[PDB]
Amino acid sequence: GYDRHITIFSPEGRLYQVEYAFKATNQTNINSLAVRGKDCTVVISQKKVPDKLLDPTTVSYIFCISRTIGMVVNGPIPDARNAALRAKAEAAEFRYKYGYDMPCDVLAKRMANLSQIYTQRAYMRPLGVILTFVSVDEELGPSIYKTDPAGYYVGYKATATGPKQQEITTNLENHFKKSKIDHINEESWEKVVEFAITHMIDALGTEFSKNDLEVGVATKDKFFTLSAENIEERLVAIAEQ
Amino acid sequence: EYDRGVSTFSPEGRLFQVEYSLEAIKLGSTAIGIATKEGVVLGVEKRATSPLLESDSIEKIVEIDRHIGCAMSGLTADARSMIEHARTAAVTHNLYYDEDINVESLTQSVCDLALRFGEGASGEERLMSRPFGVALLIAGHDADDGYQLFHAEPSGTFYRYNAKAIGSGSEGAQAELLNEWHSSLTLKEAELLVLKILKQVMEEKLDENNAQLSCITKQDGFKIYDNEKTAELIKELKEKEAAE
Amino acid sequence: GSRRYDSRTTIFSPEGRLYQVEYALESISHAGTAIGIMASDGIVLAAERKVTSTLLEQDTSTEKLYKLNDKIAVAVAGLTADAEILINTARIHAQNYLKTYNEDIPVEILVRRLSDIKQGYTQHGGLRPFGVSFIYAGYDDRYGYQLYTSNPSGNYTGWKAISVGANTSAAQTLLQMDYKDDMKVDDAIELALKTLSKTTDSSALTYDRLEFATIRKGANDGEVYQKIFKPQEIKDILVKTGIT
Amino acid sequence: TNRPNTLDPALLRPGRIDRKVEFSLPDLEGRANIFRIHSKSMSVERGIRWELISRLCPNSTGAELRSVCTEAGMFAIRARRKVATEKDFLKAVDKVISGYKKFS
Amino acid sequence: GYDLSNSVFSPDGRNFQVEYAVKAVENGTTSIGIKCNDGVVFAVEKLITSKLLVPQKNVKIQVVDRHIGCVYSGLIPDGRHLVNRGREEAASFKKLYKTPIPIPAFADRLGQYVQAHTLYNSVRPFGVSTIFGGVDKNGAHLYMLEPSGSYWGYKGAATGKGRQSAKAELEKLVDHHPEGLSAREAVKQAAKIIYLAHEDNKEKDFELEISWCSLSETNGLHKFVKGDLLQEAIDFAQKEIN
Amino acid sequence: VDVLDPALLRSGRLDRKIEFPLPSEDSRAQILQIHSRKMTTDDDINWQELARSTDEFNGAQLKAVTVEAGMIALRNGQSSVKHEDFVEGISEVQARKSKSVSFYA
Amino acid sequence: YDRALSIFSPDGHIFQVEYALEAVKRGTCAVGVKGKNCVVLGCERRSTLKLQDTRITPSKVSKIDSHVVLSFSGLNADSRILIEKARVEAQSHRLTLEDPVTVEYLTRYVAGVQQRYTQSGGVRPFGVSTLIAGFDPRDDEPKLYQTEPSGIYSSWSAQTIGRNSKTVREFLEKNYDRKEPPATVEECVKLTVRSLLEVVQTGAKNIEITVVKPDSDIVALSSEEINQYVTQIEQEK
Amino acid sequence: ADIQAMCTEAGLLALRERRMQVTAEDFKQAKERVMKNKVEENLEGLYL
Amino acid sequence: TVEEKPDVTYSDVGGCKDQIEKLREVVELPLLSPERFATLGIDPPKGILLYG
Amino acid sequence: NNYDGDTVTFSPTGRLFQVEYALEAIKQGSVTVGLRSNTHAVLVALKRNADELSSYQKKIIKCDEHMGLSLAGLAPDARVLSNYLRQQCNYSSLVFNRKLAVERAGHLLCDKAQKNTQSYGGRPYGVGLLIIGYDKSGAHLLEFQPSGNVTELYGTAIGARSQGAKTYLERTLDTFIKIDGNPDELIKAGVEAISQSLRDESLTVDNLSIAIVGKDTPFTIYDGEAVAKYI
Repeated sequence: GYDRHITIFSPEGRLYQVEYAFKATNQTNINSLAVRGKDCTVVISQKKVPDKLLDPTTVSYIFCISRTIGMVVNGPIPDARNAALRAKAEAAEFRYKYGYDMPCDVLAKRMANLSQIYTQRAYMRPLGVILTFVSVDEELGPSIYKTDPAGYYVGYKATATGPKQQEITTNLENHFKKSKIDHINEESWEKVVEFAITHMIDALGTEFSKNDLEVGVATKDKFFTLSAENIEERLVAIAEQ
Repeated sequence: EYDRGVSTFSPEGRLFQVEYSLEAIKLGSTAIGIATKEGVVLGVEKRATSPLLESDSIEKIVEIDRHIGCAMSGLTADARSMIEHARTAAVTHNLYYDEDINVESLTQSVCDLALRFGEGASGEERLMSRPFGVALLIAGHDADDGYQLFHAEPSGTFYRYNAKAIGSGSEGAQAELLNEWHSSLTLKEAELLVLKILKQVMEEKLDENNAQLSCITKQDGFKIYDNEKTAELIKELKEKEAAE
Repeated sequence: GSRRYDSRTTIFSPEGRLYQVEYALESISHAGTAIGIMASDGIVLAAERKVTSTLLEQDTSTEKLYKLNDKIAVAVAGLTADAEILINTARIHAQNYLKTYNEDIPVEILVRRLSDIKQGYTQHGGLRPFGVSFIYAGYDDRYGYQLYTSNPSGNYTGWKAISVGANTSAAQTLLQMDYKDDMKVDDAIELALKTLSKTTDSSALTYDRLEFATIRKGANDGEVYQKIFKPQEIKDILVKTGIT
Repeated sequence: TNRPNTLDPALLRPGRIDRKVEFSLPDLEGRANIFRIHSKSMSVERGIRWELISRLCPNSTGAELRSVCTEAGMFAIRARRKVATEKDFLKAVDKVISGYKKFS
Repeated sequence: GYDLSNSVFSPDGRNFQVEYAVKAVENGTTSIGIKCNDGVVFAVEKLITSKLLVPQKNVKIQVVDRHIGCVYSGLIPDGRHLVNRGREEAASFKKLYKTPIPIPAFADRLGQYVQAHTLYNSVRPFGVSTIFGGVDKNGAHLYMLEPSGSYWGYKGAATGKGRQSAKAELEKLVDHHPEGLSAREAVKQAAKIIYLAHEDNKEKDFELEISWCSLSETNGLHKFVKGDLLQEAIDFAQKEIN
Repeated sequence: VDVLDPALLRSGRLDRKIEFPLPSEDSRAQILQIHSRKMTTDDDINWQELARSTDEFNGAQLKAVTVEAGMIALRNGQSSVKHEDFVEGISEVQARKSKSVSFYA
Repeated sequence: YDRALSIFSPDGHIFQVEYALEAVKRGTCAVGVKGKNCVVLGCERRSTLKLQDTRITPSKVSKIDSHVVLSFSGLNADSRILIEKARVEAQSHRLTLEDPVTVEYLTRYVAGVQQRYTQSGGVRPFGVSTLIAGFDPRDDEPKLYQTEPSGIYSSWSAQTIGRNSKTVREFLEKNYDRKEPPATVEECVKLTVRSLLEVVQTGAKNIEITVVKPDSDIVALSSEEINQYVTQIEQEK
Repeated sequence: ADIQAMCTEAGLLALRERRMQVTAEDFKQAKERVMKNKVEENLEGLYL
Repeated sequence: TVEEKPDVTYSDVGGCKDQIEKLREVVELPLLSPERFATLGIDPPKGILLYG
Repeated sequence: NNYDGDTVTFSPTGRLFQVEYALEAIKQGSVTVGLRSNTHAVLVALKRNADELSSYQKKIIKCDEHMGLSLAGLAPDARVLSNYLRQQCNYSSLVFNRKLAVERAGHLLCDKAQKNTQSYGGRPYGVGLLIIGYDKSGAHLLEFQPSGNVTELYGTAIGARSQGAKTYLERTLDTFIKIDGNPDELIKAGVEAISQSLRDESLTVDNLSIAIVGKDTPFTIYDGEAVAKYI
């Protein structure tokens, strides 16, 4: 009856309403690749704009939730904004009541808990976005925590998201198999961008441009994004590798 | 289909639950109300269901105030809510302005109450899920328009009438009224008129243990005729129907 | 929206009968047997658990027997989960009575209060009622020992001997033949065990699956001692009465 | 046709059927009229209210009103009168309503 | 099923009620937004349904703050509710932070509001698209907000029945000027592509409305284009389509 | 087709997928005229006039007006169907035949 | 919560009110007959069942006021809620107006409890009908009223509700006259015993009789008293 | 119909016992047999 | 089963109903005056489906 | 039936059907025709009685001494809307020391309807108002649909047989706009306008109800023998 139309349990014990949320985040066809450097965390994501009449600069999916913590969104942009707004509010609040800015771990856990509550309520629809939170914390180092629409999250050595993310997994797996460590041993953050772009080309078979890329880098104690001019320096630097 | 909602339409174009309520007035026993400019008389069929019934403490005649009378027909559980509010309304006007309320003004106040169904509609405090199932014949006297008789719907709409009957015998009563009403009917000629029309729609014998009369006069106020006087008039009908 | 997924859970049937209450009585028949017998010196409460296992610790469990106050304990037959709410409501209510009158709550008052909650849930809110039946053993000065059964609708009925839960009919019929008013707590202990051996919910009745409790005025100076027997003290009485 | 949901679409096409009309369950005053024809044929009370019996009935077909008149006749014969009153028809309507409503 | 409400969902990613609501906007009036160098120039096709109507006395252009034009299509009451809400948001920003609301900030707030009604079945989704922009301290910007709760930057946008014609010529307008064009010249170009988007509405007759917020002309205030300037735009568009 | 499963609907099932909208304002007038062409046709009647007053009407709805205009004509005992009759015929297919007052007048 | 559990029907009814009245039909039979000097409410008890202590088992007649008694038919869960609200109201009248409540006042009050939940949504009406009877202060006029879950109330010379109310009522047409009630208290009491002995039968075990006499004199006639009355009627008949 | 059965079941019982007489007590046993599977406990499900 | 002009009028039918005036329009009107139909260029009706 | 019983839904065509149903209250309702010049506005409503004993129902409500509204649909709904306009008129007097502009009061009325169309358990208001008044920008004539949308015209109609009235007003359109300072002519033309809304309902002086508001005339409802100056 309503075991697939609201968030109540079925005879299977599996919530069909929740499953549908994960079947809408891959329909925007945005891939992400996120790697932990030795001093940084770099995340690159697709930014396919097929129109002359959309301004590509304002088409974005990397939202700065703290000054140190970036968030990259795979899935629909209404739900992205709502989850960004809520996350920013909480991160500010944490500074206010605990006297230091919210960790990546706990910010992930907080959105995770709200996602469960949104699938507890039968009239509230969960936010159907996969959120990757990249940072460099001083108590956790370079970190990636990835929350999902259900309310599950875990840490990561590296992670990918999108429909074609299995291909990305193959590259990352080889990289950390050979190195025998959970991060990239590269001490320049710029070259971790260069590496990330290389494996994106390998995985998807797609040759990238500066207007198909959007790059976020968390270094120690600051988060910035590269502009398309800076991303072009990296694309020229692939030829110099 | 079109009544599962708490306020819903209706491919006809007018609210559906309200429509049923209007066709539930017919279920109630006949209430007749004849207005002249010499006073307004209200007669009602009380209904006797058993001789074990005590029917002389049962009536469908209710005083709103001294200068306003009411006769109720339909489902009378609903009218209990409405009559209390009406009494309060009348009193409020004399509290606030030390003045007698108009018959029109009082009717309009009870109409405002009648629309309170729905549980998500408008800005007002909703306290019903369905409309009332009772129609009123508010009679009265104000000094600004003389004697007045209004018929108030469970819809929250009202018409001024010179004679209106509602209830079971609504159609057969009103058939007579269209021809037999005129303005040269005096209070007492109205009074015998009520009993003649009530006899046709009376499903028992016409007598005073299943009929109750009441007037509303400026001079004597709202007086409910005792069963002695009601009985007397009924016997005087049977004489004048043998004068034909 | 909200009205879409509601089916009007608590309403009458054409017979007049409340769907959820009818359903609730089925789920109490799933739950184990609980018997109460009122002696002329106490009340014996004896219940057979609806769960038993060799890995289940049943030696600290008191999953059916719970003390509401010092002179009133209950046995539970129904959903343990649902019962837990009423059990802590009862504790609050009994303590509230003690706070305000400095007198111990009579058995009648406490049972009536719980009953009102169960009625209330089907009356409004769309809430499911508590699907439990309790047997209250209680002492009070005025009526002495009082025995009561409550049903999930929210109504209480006095008894001298009664059974709820599984095998209510079978237990009742045996009680009718054996019960006498000259019975003591000693005799009532033996009767309860024998009745549970003929209404057993598997193929064996054991001490470890028996919860047992009395309220006896055999404590000195006319005082009442509630004793909830441990399963090895039950075992002692199991060899005494010759079940084993 | 009783139900026009039992008639073939070839038949329904134009020329075969150029008007479509639903017969309506007759109104209360309209039943006073259907009753009037049967009651004038029957030796009855003069000054009878037809409109009183039709008030008492809910929506009933004219065939029912024909049966009720026969039925009232029967109860009139039982008391040993051959001239009926409004009273025999009060009875007659009660019989039919309770009788038929339940089933067919 | 999965189409009864808006918090049913489907494995297809569709939400149904919201997609249905866009159909009202797609049968709404033609409305355009041109991103110019100095500002933005809005123009809206206003259908003339009868000769009984009073010309230029019914508007679909309501100003928000003193510097944000907002023009919308779809259900007019619903859009007037959305604009009513955003006049409060502008006032709130002005109260708290003592500045007229920036155009990117204004977009953020509206997107949240429209998000809320697709997350609950006890309220109904919106079915309007608004096109709003203006001149603030970070430059001129242009945004169109979908009833889904999605917005982007736009170098040109359109909505309504005649969106096909408008968009095709907005591509050519950005190919005329890839380095962008004046707000003043864009008056005459806004006229031209409303006239071409009235060839989707050529069973009907129309009144041309043009409004602007540009630094160069109106000094960062949103005003209406009227008088001789308006008539010049009409004459321009007339000769081009002839 | 929105009800129906989309597997059946694909290419080679069905190739072209062709929508039939309602008639528009101008289209209504053409469908009215041909219906009227069948009967006596006169300069009194203007099909465009009748097309603008009808709203959201397909040939099935438009046809009911035309026939119905010629029954008023029949009763009146006319030999030529006049414009007014068509105008009166519109309002019987509509939701009104009501001149009733209760609470929706 | 406000989602309708009472909603208007196309029959001009609410379904649950019709259902409510069938719930009272299945209930036990209460008879009310008033003399010229008493009210008598006798009711059917379900005390046939063995292993029952009737001291601690609820009665089917509960006094609300010193001179106002209330009997009930239908659900026993529902009835206690009406009995508690009625009592609280009675003491309020003493507080602010002085004097105990009139019988008529209580009749209207119970009716108004039923009324509220009939009209409002999120609530069902009760399935309980009452016979409210008694005296007013400084009055020797017996009062016999019936309230029903519709929200309507009616006074009666005699009345009966509960199972086989038609049968008892038919008996009362010949054994009670509107003109002449039972002259004495004792003939009123024996008439109510006589009416119960039709359907209820089965000794004085299930027969209860409560008599209220003018101005707060409530006596309950035990089974022993009833047994004597039964035997006399049986022998005479 | 069921009166007809009860009277016959009461002869059967008394024939079983080998006693010529038919008791009042006998008849109760026959009531028990006929009524047996008509039991209703949802009668005190509504009432209690 | 077949009959031959049986004597029944509208007096003997209880009430006048809308469905009777729709019968008058199919049956009487073209029989009495097929002239008016002809001049009009409306086809005369001869088909009726009766259901209820 | 899933979008025709609920007010909180769409509707595969982007509609709500409850609003279309509410527009059928206008069809079956009574008729009123409004026409204005620039100096006077006029509402001419056709009153309808139930029966001979019954009175005729006033279809024009005086909202202010410069404002009036007239119904053409659901009567209980008009009593909600009429009060709301008065409340806001007094708010304008209180706060801004100003008459409530007709243009402003249409937009307020619009959004008041909107938020009950949004909410579940709500309703669209099936009354159609024609709202005249005289403000500081002259005469105004607004048409209020069940949608809530307000539109400004020099002549409009709502109710049964509105089409005949609008044809009459489109012909005489440039006559009546250029007659100014003479309320009488505008009123006479409104009687003739609503004579095209008839279908053998006739016109009498107890069916004709006129109300005007001018530059120098307050809101006043003429009835009885004060409409016999035009019949």
